[PDB]
Amino acid sequence: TNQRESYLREQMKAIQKELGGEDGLSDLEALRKKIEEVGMPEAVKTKALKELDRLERMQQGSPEATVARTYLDWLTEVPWSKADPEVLDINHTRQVLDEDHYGLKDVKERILEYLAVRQLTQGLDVRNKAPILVLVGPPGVGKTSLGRSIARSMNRKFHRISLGGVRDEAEIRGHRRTYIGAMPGKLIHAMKQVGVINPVILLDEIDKMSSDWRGDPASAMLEVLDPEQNNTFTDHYLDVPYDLSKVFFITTANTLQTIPRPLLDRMEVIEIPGYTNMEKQAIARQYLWPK
Amino acid sequence: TNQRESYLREQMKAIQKELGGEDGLSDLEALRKKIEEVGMPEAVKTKALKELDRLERMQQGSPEATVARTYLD
Amino acid sequence: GRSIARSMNRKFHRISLGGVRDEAEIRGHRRTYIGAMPGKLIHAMKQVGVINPVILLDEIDKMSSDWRGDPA
Amino acid sequence: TNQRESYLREQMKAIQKELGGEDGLSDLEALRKKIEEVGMPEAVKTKALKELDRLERMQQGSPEATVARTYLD
Amino acid sequence: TNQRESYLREQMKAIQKELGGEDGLSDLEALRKKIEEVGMPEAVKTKALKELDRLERMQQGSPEATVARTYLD
Amino acid sequence: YQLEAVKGTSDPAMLADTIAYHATWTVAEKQEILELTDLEARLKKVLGLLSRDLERFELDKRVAQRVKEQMDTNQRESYLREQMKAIQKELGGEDGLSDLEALRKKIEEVGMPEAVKTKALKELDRLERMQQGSPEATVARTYLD
Amino acid sequence: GRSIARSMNRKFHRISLGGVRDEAEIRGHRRTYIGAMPGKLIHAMKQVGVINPVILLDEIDKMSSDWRGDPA
Amino acid sequence: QVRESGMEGRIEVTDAAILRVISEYTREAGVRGLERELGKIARKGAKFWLEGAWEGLRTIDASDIPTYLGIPR
Amino acid sequence: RLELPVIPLRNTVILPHTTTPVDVGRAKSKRAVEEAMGADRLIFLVAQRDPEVDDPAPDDLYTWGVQAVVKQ
Ligand SMILES: Nc1ncnc2c1ncn2[C@@H]1O[C@H](COP(=O)(O)OP(=O)(O)O)[C@@H](O)[C@H]1O
Repeated sequence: TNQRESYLREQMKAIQKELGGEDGLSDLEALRKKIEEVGMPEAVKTKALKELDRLERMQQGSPEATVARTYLDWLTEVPWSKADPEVLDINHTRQVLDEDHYGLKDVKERILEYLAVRQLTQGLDVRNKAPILVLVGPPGVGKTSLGRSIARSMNRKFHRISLGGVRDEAEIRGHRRTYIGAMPGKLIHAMKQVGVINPVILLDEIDKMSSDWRGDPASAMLEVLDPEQNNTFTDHYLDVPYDLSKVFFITTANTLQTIPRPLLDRMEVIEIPGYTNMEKQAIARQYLWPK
Repeated sequence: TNQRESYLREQMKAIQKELGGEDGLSDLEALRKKIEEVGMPEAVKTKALKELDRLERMQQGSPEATVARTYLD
Repeated sequence: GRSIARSMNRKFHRISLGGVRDEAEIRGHRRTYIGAMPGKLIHAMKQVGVINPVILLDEIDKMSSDWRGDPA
Repeated sequence: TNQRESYLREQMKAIQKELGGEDGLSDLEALRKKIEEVGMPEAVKTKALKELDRLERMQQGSPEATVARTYLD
Repeated sequence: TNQRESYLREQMKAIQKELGGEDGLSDLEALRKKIEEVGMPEAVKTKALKELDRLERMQQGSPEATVARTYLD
Repeated sequence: YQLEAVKGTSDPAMLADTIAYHATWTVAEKQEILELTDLEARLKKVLGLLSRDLERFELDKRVAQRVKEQMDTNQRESYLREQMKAIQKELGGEDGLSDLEALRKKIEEVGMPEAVKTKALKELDRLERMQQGSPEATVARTYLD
Repeated sequence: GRSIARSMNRKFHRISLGGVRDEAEIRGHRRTYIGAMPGKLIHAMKQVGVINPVILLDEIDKMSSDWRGDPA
Repeated sequence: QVRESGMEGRIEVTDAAILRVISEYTREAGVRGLERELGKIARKGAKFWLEGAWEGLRTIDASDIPTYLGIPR
Repeated sequence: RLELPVIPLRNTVILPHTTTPVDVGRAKSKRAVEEAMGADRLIFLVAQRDPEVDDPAPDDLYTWGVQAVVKQ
């Protein structure tokens, strides 16, 4: 009886592996397929080789295969060799900031100077070894719609990631793909939200990041702020760096002071006030009331 | 092909007779029929299908299926 | 909200959101094995039998926001 | 003693190959490699063999395996 | 496969517990060799094993649980 | 043929080099054998490597017999233990299920809700474990208590 | 210090040790959770990856020292 | 700041202008504020060249200082 | 000795006074094989290292080379 029951039991757990385990292996095969269609770089092919040695799991609870294929989803979903044919016209940005916002004509030109030195880079690659932009003002100012303005003004894409609520570096430097919950900060979530490799990505309320966590996400930002190391930036979860020289980061705050010291470097300051009541009427009557 | 998938399913169910507990597992098969017959969206249905064929694990010895009941119900 | 359910001719299922701390129950808990329990929300919108109920989110000021995931 | 301990290392890798059947060599066996050929004193070396032996429990459902991995890092 | 798996599971009993390679899973052996090495009075040993029981009824996920770990150390 | 190829040797190099080729160790150790230009040093080094690999052979051989003797003692210990689990298949499991029968008779004298009867049957699927008297079976017998 | 490094022809480094208050992040913290980390001295030591580097340490005058150990 | 500017060979700030930038904008005993001055000069000049050179050698004398930067601080 | 062809032995040196087979598959060492019949069946059998490329570089050879009178 023991021989018969063991012989039958093994066959029914074998069919259970055909029923429950085999679907996991098949879906992970499909994720290997989207590696071969996505057009990885060969170092990112090496990370996909690490994926090939990571997709061998029955996934139930903190599972390596699920957060590993989540990393694969991010890595395919951070785009690769898309162009975004950015219009190299400061005057295009000049008309966009007027057509989408009223503006003081006192802050647009600093943006235009920044995009000018984007347009006059020493590298043929556009570089950011100069100080990068920071915006300070009221929250009610259209900083994100200015992100949309510099998206459409440079043919790029703007992705509303409000970083100002994010606190932990474990959110920012997402940990190893050994446990689900190794989830990146909102930059890879917005780079998911783009399918071209050079988007408009905004950095939000660095004054409002108070360091309420072990580890410094401002240091992690400095790893993605300095263009000599954003292209070498990995978190735990990345191992080959997604290069972020193409992935432009504009920083933007509201309070002048509680930005951390490791992020006061490479800043060029833009201070915006509110609007006069006539300008409030103007923005209302041509934008907000038509909205 | 469909009658092949069916016949492998009643040999899967026929071996659920004489083994473990048919009570409980027949609850899982009627449960999963209730699971299928409520109208899932197609992405919801397909990502429920892996969870469905993982609920095919025997509930006690593979207690992943036990929380899969309380998941797919 | 019961009068709203009379008016709109919809089902409802109220649920209580006071002093709740963990996204094991605020959100679902990770199904590591048997007895992973996802909490009040999924049972609450399991008790309804339509995709259009009105949902009574109650005493929300009484949260205790801490780890094992956040209510907000 | 050295020709014993070489065979002891050969079978000491065998538990991590059983782990590498499911949770593969990808990072874990690489940490096993950074245990030896990266030069450290023998106190560190014995501690690192101990730390591989701190691992190989189970990984689906525990950050304690991860924290042993990262202190092993 | 199960025959060779049984053979290697017998071999790991035969070669490492017998000889001086390692004391098996050395996470618990580390957790107790940190107790054995020091020679404290046994009241503090009972306090250490009490904190051990506190850190075994939970999976070291509390913010005070790592303080309990490093304080046990 | 490696043994008879090294028999009938006149020169010391007819013996030692043929043996060290027909022996089984590493190739990087050949360089130290020849770099020891004295034939006494080569002979002593080859003898030391032969003894080292022989002692490795006794080590692997004694742990192979350790594997087969623990296979024998676990086989016969499990064989007597499955005579016990065969009585527990025959007599002890019937007594455990008789405890479950008495409490199921108390189920039909007070009267469960039939979902609770179904759960008694469900942890009776966790029970009715004729294969072994498990601690899970003990705690499910406490459950059915 | 970079000029000193290239004069010595050993590798420059710097770590902003200014404001650093915690020996549990300079002699680090013994870990049972994902996230405790050793020193920035240790981190810089890795970043050079060489036993004889030229490592600037930054701004030690303002060494805050309240909790998590004094790194002094 | 000109290699960093990427508009090399076209910007040519006179030294009297440099002394006036020292004398008008920044009062630090460091130099980084003056680098930010010259960066603003380079940025506004890059904007100006971006539609074309009026000169292939931007003679930035003491006159055109608040034309590539804000009025003397 | 000298002006005798070199066959890189495949991962194992030929110890003297032993009946061993020497196998040549690559055409570049087949050139040394065809030269070896021009060397009065006396090949300066210098073995290469454990990695051997298809076109055998002499820098990969060992510092000890055996000489064999070819039986056939
Ligand atoms: N001159 C202007 N300044 C600010 N906002 C403007 C202006 N003209 C139009 N707007 C609109 O007002 C909105 C400001 O509100 P909001 O979107 O909350 O700002 P943000 O989200 O960027 O902080 C913007 O979406 C923008 O489209």
